Amino acid sequence: PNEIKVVYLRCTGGEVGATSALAPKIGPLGLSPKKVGDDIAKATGDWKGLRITVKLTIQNRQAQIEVVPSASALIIKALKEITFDEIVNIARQMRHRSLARELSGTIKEILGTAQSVGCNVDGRHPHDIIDDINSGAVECP
Amino acid sequence: DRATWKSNYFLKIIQLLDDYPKCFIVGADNVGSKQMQQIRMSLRGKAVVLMGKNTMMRKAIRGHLENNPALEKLLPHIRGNVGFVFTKEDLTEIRDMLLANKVPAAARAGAIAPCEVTVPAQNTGLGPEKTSFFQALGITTKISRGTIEILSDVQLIKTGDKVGASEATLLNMLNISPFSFGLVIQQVFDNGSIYN
Amino acid sequence: YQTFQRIVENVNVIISTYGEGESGPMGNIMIDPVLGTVGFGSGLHGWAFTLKQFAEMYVAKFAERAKKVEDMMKKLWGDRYFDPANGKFSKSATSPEGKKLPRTFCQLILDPIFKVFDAIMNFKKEETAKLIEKLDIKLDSEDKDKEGKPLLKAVMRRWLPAGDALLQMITIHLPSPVTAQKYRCELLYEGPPDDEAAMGIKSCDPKGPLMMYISKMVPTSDKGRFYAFGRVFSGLVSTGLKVRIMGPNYTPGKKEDLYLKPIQRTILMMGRYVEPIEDVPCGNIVGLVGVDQFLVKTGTITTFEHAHNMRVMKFSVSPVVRVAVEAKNPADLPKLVEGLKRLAKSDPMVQCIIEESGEHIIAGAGELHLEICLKDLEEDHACIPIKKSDPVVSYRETVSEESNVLCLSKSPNKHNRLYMKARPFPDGLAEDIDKGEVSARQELKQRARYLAEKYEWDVAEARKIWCFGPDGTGPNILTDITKGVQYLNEIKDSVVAGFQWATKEGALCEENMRGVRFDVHDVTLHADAIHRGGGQIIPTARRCLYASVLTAQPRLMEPIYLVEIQCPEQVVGGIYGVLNRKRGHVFEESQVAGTPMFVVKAYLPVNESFGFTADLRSNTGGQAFPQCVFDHWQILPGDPFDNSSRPSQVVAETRKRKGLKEGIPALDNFLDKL
RNA sequence: UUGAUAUAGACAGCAGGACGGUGGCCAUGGAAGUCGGAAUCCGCUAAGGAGUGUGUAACAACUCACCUGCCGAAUCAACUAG
RNA sequence: GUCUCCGUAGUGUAGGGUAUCACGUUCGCCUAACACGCGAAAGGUCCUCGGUUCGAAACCGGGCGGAAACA
Repeated sequence: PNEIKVVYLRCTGGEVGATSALAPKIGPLGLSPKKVGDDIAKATGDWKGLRITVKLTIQNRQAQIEVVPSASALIIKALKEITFDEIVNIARQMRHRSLARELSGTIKEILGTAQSVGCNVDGRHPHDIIDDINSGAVECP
Repeated sequence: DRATWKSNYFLKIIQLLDDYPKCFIVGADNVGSKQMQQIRMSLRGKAVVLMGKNTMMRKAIRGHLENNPALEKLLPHIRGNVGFVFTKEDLTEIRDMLLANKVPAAARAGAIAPCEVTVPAQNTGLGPEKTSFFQALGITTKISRGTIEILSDVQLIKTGDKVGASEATLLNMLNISPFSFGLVIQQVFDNGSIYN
Repeated sequence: YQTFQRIVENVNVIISTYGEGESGPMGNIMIDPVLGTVGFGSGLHGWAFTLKQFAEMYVAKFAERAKKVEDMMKKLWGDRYFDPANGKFSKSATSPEGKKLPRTFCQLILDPIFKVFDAIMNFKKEETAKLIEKLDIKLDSEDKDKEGKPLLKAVMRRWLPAGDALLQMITIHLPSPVTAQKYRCELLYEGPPDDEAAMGIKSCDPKGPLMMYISKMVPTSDKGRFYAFGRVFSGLVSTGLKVRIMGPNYTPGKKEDLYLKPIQRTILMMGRYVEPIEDVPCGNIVGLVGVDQFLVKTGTITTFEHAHNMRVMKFSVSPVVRVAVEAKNPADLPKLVEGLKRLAKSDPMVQCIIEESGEHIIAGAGELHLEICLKDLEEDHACIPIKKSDPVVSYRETVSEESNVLCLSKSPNKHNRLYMKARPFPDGLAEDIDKGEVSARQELKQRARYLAEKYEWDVAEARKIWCFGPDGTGPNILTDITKGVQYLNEIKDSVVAGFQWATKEGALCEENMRGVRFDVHDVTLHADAIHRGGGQIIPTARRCLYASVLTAQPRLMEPIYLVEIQCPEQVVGGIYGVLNRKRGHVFEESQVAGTPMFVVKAYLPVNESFGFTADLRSNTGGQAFPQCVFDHWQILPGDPFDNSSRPSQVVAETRKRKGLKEGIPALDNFLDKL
């Protein structure tokens, strides 16, 4: 099983937290990490992102690789501190891009609309661009 | 939206039928949306899959394909549940990769199981807390090395019968594949021709 | 046989998962009907039996006696069958001709008892008569005239007395002390196996170091005194032999909890009757007199001068359920305290503690347990009328944020005025206070360095610490920011006393605050020292501090305390639900190394604890071990300033019980104009 | 009476599918669709609501409207007064 | 039940053109000091609400009250 299989996910981020973290409650899935495992997980997980920051943990006998899903919900809050146009295009490019696609424009609508509560390019709601998806609807491919 | 919806479905299937000259008929069985999504993704580059109620295509071809005849034989060929995948490349390649794309359809409650899957004698590795299920279903299992171990293979379910709820969840926890089914394939159409 | 087998397989499994003492230090603990360690009988009808008796009369009707009954005792229990046609057993589930047979167990054990029972419940007379001679039991008096179910009982009691059956079973299976000590002392004596007492306890040589351990203390006939119960493990005890008397908190290198006396007499206990005995050597139980006053709850008795303590007993339960005990009449308090001491001395788990406001709290396992405690207390331990109530939940107060304005007070002669400000605590610095990492005894420069480096604390005020709250150690800090002003140094003692009075004697419910900071900004002090007396400043300090604490959007906090609950897999949902309804959540749940046990820790407010164990048992089916310890304090969600808030109800009932003015005063009395 | 649906096959039963961000934001002791204060998207499709209800502390789990299979002719809703 | 009267500094009190006094508290004089005395300060949106007129605690309508008087 690749010598270890603890691939399950975790949903803490931003601050290290540690004591406030759920490491005591998720101990027995791998049984290896404990508090030292929690600390080494969050040392690489302090940044990227700044949110709940869902992570997927792949064990390394003692250490873990906390690969972050490029969750549009996570990354948008990671980017806002506003247009962020090319940044969100690039963020759409860096995810798995699948999202039940038909075209690049499909994921463009999906990820320019995912933040219907996080606003959008300067002074407009994240819907008008979605209707008029023409500016670089082929910019990713 | 319903009226414009039916109008749109008529138009889209009509255009895509004019576009693809050769198609192939699939039977959309009791298949999950995950598997259709995944095949439609795998098929996305090469083919197009689509289906709905089995009669808008009937009226479409029976009323809008007089100008393109030899599209009349499907009329007694599409009944029950059915799926259309319209493709341009070679037939044999599509046939093989579609029968290749398999999914482990789980053991849901109230489903017929025309396959015989019998549990063997091996260490399941499960913790010493779930033995109640086996003890109710009639399996004697003793903990080994801290793991649940079944001493001897015992018959579970025959073909074409009804599966139990505790049995279904047993198959689920063991994760061993029950009756698996994806796209079931019946007929093919190639510019006025019928084959297997 | 089916129900018997499930019962005994279940006990085997549940002794396998916990009793890890399998083959090795004790070998096979397993409970097994084959070899007679399993007995059958019904206590209502004074009868009990094992396979062994039926093995015996089967052999008789068919040194070497033991083996000749032991072969078929092995044969009888199990899945093996017996046939009546050939009068022979069989490992087969059916005859060679193809007919199934009932098993040897039913056919030779439960056929006869059922034949005895049906014939007498259906009143079969000559069948009973031929059975008794087939059963060849003596027909004693009074049984040939009566009839019915009492005849059933009498006759089959005479057939299989429980006395001899269980006497013989327990004599042959349970181990005598020589065998018991060889594997029992490792959890009995803290001393190394090389000490002289250790060899005595391992060997039970009744001519050396007298070992004892008093656990149960049964009341005497009189009323106030008791007998100390315990089993002798080593040596030989006699009347009036000087002996060391040490209890739990005793340490070998100190005389605390140490007493040197003899005993009064040696008394054997049997049922309700008692009997003095001259002496008792090792291995057995006995009661003693005169050990009453020099032990608390439990203790040990040793002739040897170097013997350490025995291992204090652990309980799965904890003193979790608590109820307040105060007398009906105020002049029974000493009578009451003697009652509480007697009660705590009798039952070896209860805890009688004086809480901060002085209430007498009796902490125990369950509601019925406490119920028996106060019943015995009001009957004999004090024999005094009593009043019952739940423990009062004590509350500490705090401010949500900074006081909006700079609060002002005036001396009653108006010769002085005070400017100061209030803040809350950014983190659990109060927790570090209670831990001791910040304290008054800590010196100014080093404490200042700690505060500045850890909590971004002002360097200018680093040397400006004044007071550490209640008693000078409480979780309330007073400092000064007033610059270059002159007679404030002669106000410090008065302001510190005023702040002490304010924190100990609070504002909203007249209670202590926690985690609140106070800094004095500006002062206008009368030039001469006579007009600014302590009776002229300290009241003003309290007025101004109450003003500040009211202005800062006051808040309340509850002693949310940890409940460590032990529970199996099946009813973790039960504890989840009960904590949910009682405003509690689990933060730590994990499996234990055995298998079936979950160790679970959850937060729970104290005011939600009343009756908590009762509903816990209701939802768990009596499958919970709810240990309770204090954890911390946390902000109570509602704002007491609103009337419809739960803090407002708390403050109202607290003011009511403390018998004060229900209305909170407005800022008029505290804050005064320039 | 008013309206609505229906060979582009209703209605009703039986059988399937009812997805990603997203365990959306803000509240947090725990709130993931479902305790709540706001916003209410898009991809995929036939379809799916950032959610019908049940449920979990939460999960989990079902359930729903959404669409599809069999089923092949009318059906359904709100009122009205004898 | 109907009717009559009355709702004011903490307390009680009188009273269209900005609530009097007494005590209650603070208060400052006097005294060696207390007491006593005296003085000032603070102190009531005048029961609430609607209207009326330049303006209402007052005048007129209600609602509460409290008190009697009848019944």
